[PDB]
Amino acid sequence: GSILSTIEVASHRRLFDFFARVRSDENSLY
Amino acid sequence: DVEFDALLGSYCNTLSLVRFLELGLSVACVCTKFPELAYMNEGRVQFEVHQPLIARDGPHPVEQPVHNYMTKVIDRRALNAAFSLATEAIALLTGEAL
Amino acid sequence: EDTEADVPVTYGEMVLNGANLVTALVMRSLDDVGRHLLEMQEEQL
Repeated sequence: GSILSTIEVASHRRLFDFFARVRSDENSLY
Repeated sequence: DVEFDALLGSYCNTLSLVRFLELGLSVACVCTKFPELAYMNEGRVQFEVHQPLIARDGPHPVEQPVHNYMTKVIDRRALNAAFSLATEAIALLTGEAL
Repeated sequence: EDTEADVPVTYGEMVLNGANLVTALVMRSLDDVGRHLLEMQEEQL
């Protein structure tokens, strides 16, 4: 009767920054 | 004595429904539908703007393409409309009594 | 230049892009946790 919950990995990446220079606002989440 | 009748020539129009779409202001605002809003604590609008570029000749001193991440904060507001009923009409709309 | 213009009617809508992945089960191999996710993803499409 055990309950299994999938682990959640939270991470954010900015792959395009490597392709090009960027100057994103600090508050906003890219 | 009194006798009533209704002319068919015209009709008085009690207050006329005005859609907001039909007006001029509708231009200035793209309006979408939150199925829910108030449940949100805070929210933002995220969008990108490149910076345009102009090619030049000569030994290239400087430039590189540029993005931007612009995010702006929603402002919650609300509209309130009062409405009232006495009990005189509630029975009618309700149904049978005990 | 003109009098009668055209105006859009239907409001714009929204779509859910991305969410926390949260599920459960009552113990059926151990991979069904995985398979049930794709299930619960296939819904939103």
